[PDB]
Amino acid sequence: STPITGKVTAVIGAIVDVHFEQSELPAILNALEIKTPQGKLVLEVAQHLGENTVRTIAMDGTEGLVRGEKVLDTGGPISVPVGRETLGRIINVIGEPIDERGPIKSKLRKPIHADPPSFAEQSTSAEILETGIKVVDLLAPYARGGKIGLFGGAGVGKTVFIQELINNIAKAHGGFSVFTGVGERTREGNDLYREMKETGVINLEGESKVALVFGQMNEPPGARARVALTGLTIAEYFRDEEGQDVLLFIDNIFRFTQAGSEVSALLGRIPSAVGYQPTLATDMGLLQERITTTKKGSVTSVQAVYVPADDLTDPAPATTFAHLDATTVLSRGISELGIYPAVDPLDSKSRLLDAAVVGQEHYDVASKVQETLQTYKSLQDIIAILGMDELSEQDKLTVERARKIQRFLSQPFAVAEVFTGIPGKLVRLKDTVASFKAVLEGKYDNIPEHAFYMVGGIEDVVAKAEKLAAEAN
Amino acid sequence: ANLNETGRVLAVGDGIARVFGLNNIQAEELVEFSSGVKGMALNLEPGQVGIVLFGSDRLVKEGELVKRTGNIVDVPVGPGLLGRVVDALGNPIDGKGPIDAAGRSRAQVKAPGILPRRSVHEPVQTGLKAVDALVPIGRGQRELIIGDRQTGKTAVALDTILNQKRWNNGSDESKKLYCVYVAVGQKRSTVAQLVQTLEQHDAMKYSIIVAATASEAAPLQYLAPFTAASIGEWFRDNGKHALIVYDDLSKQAVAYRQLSLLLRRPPGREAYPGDVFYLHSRLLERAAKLSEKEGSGSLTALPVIETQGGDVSAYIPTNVISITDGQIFLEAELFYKGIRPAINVGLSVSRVGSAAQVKALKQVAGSLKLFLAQYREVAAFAQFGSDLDASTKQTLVRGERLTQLLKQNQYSPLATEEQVPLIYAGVNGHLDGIELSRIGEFESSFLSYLKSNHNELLTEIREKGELSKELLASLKSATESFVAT
Amino acid sequence: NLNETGRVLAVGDGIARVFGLNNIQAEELVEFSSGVKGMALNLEPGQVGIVLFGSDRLVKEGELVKRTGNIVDVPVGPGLLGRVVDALGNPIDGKGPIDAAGRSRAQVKAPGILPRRSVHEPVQTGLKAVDALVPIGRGQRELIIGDRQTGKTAVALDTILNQKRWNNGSDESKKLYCVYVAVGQKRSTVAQLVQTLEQHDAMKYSIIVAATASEAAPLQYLAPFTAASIGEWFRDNGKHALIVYDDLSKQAVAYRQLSLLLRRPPGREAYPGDVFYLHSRLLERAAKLSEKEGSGSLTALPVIETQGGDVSAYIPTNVISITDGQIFLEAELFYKGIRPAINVGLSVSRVGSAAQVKALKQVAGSLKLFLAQYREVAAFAQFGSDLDASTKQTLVRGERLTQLLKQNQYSPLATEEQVPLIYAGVNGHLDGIELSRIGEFESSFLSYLKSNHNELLTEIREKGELSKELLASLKSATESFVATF
Ligand SMILES: Nc1ncnc2c1ncn2[C@@H]1O[C@H](COP(=O)(O)OP(=O)(O)OP(=O)(O)O)[C@@H](O)[C@H]1O
Ligand SMILES: Nc1ncnc2c1ncn2[C@@H]1O[C@H](COP(=O)(O)OP(=O)(O)OP(=O)(O)O)[C@@H](O)[C@H]1O
Ligand SMILES: [Mg+2]
Ligand SMILES: [Mg+2]
Repeated sequence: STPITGKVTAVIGAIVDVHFEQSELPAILNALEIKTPQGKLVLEVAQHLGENTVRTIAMDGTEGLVRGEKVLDTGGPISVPVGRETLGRIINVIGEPIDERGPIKSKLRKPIHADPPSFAEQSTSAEILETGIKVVDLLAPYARGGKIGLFGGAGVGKTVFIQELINNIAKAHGGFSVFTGVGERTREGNDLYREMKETGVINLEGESKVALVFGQMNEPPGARARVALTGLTIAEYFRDEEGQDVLLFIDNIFRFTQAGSEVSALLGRIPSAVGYQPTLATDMGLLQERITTTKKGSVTSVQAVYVPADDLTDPAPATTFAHLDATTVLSRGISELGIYPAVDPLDSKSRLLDAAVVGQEHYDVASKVQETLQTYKSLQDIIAILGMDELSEQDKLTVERARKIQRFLSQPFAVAEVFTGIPGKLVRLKDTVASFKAVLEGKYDNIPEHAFYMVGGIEDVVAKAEKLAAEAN
Repeated sequence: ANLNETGRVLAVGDGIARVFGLNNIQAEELVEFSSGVKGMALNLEPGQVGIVLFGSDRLVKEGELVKRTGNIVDVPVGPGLLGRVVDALGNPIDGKGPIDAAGRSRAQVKAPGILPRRSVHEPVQTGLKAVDALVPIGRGQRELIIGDRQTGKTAVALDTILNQKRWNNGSDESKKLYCVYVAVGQKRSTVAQLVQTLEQHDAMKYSIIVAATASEAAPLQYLAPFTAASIGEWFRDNGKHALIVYDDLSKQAVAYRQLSLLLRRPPGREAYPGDVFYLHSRLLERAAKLSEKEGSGSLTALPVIETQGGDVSAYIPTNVISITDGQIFLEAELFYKGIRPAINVGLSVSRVGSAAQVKALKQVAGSLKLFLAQYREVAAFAQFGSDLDASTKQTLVRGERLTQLLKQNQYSPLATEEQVPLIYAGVNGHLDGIELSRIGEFESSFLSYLKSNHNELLTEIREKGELSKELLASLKSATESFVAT
Repeated sequence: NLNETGRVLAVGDGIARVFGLNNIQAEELVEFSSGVKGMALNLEPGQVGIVLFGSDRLVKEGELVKRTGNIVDVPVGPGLLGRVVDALGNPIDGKGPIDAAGRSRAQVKAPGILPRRSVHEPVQTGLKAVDALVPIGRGQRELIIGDRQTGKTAVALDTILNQKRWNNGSDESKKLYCVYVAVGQKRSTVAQLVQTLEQHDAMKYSIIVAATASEAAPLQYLAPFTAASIGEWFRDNGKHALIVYDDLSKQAVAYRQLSLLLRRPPGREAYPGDVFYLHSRLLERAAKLSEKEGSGSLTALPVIETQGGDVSAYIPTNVISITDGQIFLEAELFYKGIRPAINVGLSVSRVGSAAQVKALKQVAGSLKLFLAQYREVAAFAQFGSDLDASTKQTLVRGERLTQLLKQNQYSPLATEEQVPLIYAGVNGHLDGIELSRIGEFESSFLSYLKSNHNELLTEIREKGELSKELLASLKSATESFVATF
């Protein structure tokens, strides 16, 4: 019928050259297959060398290939199954399951390469996306269909902060989530999957809420630079089909740029500034632009960021930040004070922190909180040297005020119910703004500081103050 | 198989295509493939031809059919583009139906000769006080907007457009100033929301939008500035005035260095090709003031450049500065201290400002720029805490008052008539006595004092646009009397 | 034949390009008329590029070459223990032919996501500054990064020696076979390194894969993978194997050489794009197999040599990104006396307590604290006694806590001997003792316990924990010795 065959003519590293029949060469970015003792080899088209010969990039090992072997053409770019059947399933860049849970019985299969939504389909107004964390909605809110930067490695409970956003949104917006790992450490990938089954974000017997698509580091650049697109595709499905506020997690956006750099390196393309690929600028957009809010649904991206040599002048970071709308930083010094999550109020900033966006009230309320903490950070010197008595009636007041606000930021994670044992809470933007608004006015100066630690709601704050005081009697 | 107007694709990759044939094709001539993708013969060799791809190479297969357009790449130009959003090709992307173009112009036009030109002399109120006082812009000037990420680079260009509404709604034509915004390498949402703000302020009626998103192929971002330029050149030749803003040219060069490196070209500084200068050069030159014989039309340009860590010594930046007629640097430090717009008077410059500035401002603001320049030198030299003399201290008190007076909120454009009064007080020193925390409220309260009382002065500076020897005295006695109370 | 044979078209730079072998596999071995063998890494339509394992003086033009039909393979199994083999796996010590239990391909795929377990089995290195501060786990990838002549090998070397505590025992799930991978080191060095392990009776369970600098580049390329398989054997069969790559830096250089000579695209610092794929496909091979897989485990200690502390370099950045922690070493710290000079500030471990004995964890949780505050108040130590008492207390501890970590080379201590020293340090029973006698303190203190409180030490060795009873018994025994001292 329509069987397309070719023959390998060149093998150089992850770069393989196949020869097809005249006027029958598959287009570019397609998917070629080769028979291998393990399973099969996948080759993504890249260039048409000429003379009925095309150059593709290997998506797996190339050791063993021999000049002449047949090469099948799927005819279309790499495909990944889409649907509720991917939830709670480990999927690789090729789109095949590796969780040993059998084949993913899906109805449809979308390609990894998709054109960015049109200008007319774009929204004309940015709205805030209620997450479920006071430290977020009040300080650095998440933009609906925007890009958020997550800083800080292990030790700050990064993983714990991720599974959280997946639960909250699943209960408030009921939108699923998609985790994508580019050059993910096989070690961490294991502990992640397992942890997710312990928290409840992923249930085998019941219903999962988030789909996993890891791209091991021991994989060739070809696959590494496509992992992101694989996870994006699955997410766009629930945006255009079910129209949900899906969250796409990428860890880490840095290895995605590195991946491209190795690929473009082998192809022969000349190295740009700092060594990165010239095409870097366009690639970044072929991923960030696809993540937006449409008239049907929306996709919010929560991707980590790595700063090469603690330098922001570097192209990779420079280019990434150009799309970021908010940044949730996770400092060690924050979790050191017993503050969970370890979100840093000072570093966490958002491009939707204006009165023309969150309202004049929300604005002023958030601004005062930052002002209270800012002046408190500078007093952390004269206080630990000459005592606290070294403050005026107005200074000493704000100081005792900040002590409550900083602690009040903390929030019990509903996902870490089996970890701590304490019932988690889901604070809404409606109550959050009203909470701090009443603290600033100074309506709880007689209330103990411990009454604001790990408090779900303002109403619960007083509920705890009464218990602590009763136990003292 | 006519190897004279059509050929076959020999190879494709890296965004370039080598077609065989097309013996009657012109240099840099638009073309189309079997898939419908438009290209351009950037180079001609014996036995083959180089074509750039304006779309994804996925759609270009090896061995397809290639037809020629017979005309160089051009874009629809006319008054019908007003209120309409198009791309690099000139096609509508908003979905309000096809564009009503009066004609078609080449994408690559040569700048007007030396003879058919005149020095700029027509002020262009930006609405910003600190701007139209230190580094004013005139019809036909090329004012650069350099600054780091999130410093308010577009915030100065955007407010300018909204302030033009004061003359665009008038009857007279020579007063109106059309606007043409250019977005290249930006996000979809970023532009969409940008358009929405224009509609809220009802400024889209007299503005044209050209799109070159990052998702779009590099070349689109490369040709976007040139084409968008021709859109506004039309108004110039018709004796009208236009205003085009590139946001931003720095990304373009990056997009171009891509095709530059892909086509195997010896790398230069920061991996930019040696011909990167001719890029922005050929583009800016097409913005000037024509002679009266031409139509007395003009084309003001506002290119934007993004630097790193406040480095104006970079390559791309300097290349632009050696073309534009002045810069408006936006330091981040001043931006965080509240000082917004964060205009750094130290690096800000205007090569043809006084020539195109209102005489009412030239009189009240004398040597204000140089003073501020020397201000930061003595201010940053006394910030150690050391005690100084009366001479340096006196200049240090007056400098601070002026610095705070330059500050201004966004979306709050002020008439020249309203700006003149504020500058006068600063130089004289009436503000010196005034508390530092009362400088803001004072401005809003001082303007009301003139409207409620000395309104006649406002109406005189409006029409005349110059302060006579008599009005100068009536003004002094009117401010001094207010400073006392 | 032309299909199983080929003719040398050109030879040089240890790389000869042959014509023919139309059925040869990728990275497959081949044999020349002379006897020297090579493997084809590049498979071109016309010719085939093949690297050499020996001098290119043997290979001539037109010479005949035949296939081997086998990929780079090395013999694995328990027979290697106590031997010294080269990259290929041949004997070089002169102890006779090797007795392997099978072969494994140089290139093996890392264990999948599912067949693994969170590391939980500690790898006692016998280094106080390590097992206390940066704990290592069976299956972890801890990186030994540091400048030249800093003590990188010392760390690993002591680790191996510290294994006589379990390998000469009876239980297998407790032992740990050591596989050292000499890359780019002169023979004299290897011959000595080996001679040290023998004088300590460590060769009984150590495998040396020597890859001297004089040997062909590819040998230095395959060495790490060769040795990798050898250890995996132990891992697959349900055991424990420790492999130390010393050093990966030299490996990359070798690989760079082959890649350049073969005319492959040069990247940052002349390293091909697949250089990262090299180490990532090596380190990921070591892990912790689950209970179903055999509970086997392979630990990796890769060594990287920086150039003046530059951890920002290409190669280091790659390695540091893949591993799971670093044992950064600085020459400066070495000069002061702090040996091994393990920068506590930088040295980190992502697994941490997960793989550390609870007997030591109970006294180490706090030791990271004091040291942390010590580095912050280290400048004060240089000033007069005008320092308040609060900060002064920190200095008293730090000086002594830092003095305790100083451990002589070739002198590993068991956990039963570490806990007593850490416990006395943390509480502060040494603060009264002079900072000059801290060294002899360890000697006389250990000998004391092993004669009067031997029952306590042995309970810590077996239980691995410290009950409220021991915590009190240990404290009483300490205060008693400090008193009599
Ligand atoms: N005069 C001002 N007063 C207060 N806020 C301002 C002022 N000017 C700009 N801003 C704020 O700065 C924010 C950043 O937007 P802006 O476009 O000014 O930055 P930019 O440097 O132009 O960014 P880009 O160059 O990427 O477009 C705006 O959302 C605006 O609210
Ligand atoms: N713990 C220690 N105690 C005393 N001396 C030590 C210790 N560790 C290392 N040395 C000294 O270090 C020298 C060799 O250091 P080492 O081999 O550990 O560094 P290296 O990482 O191998 O550097 P190179 O890359 O040059 O081999 C020897 O002369 C020895 O005296
Ligand atoms: Mg801007
Ligand atoms: Mg060494």
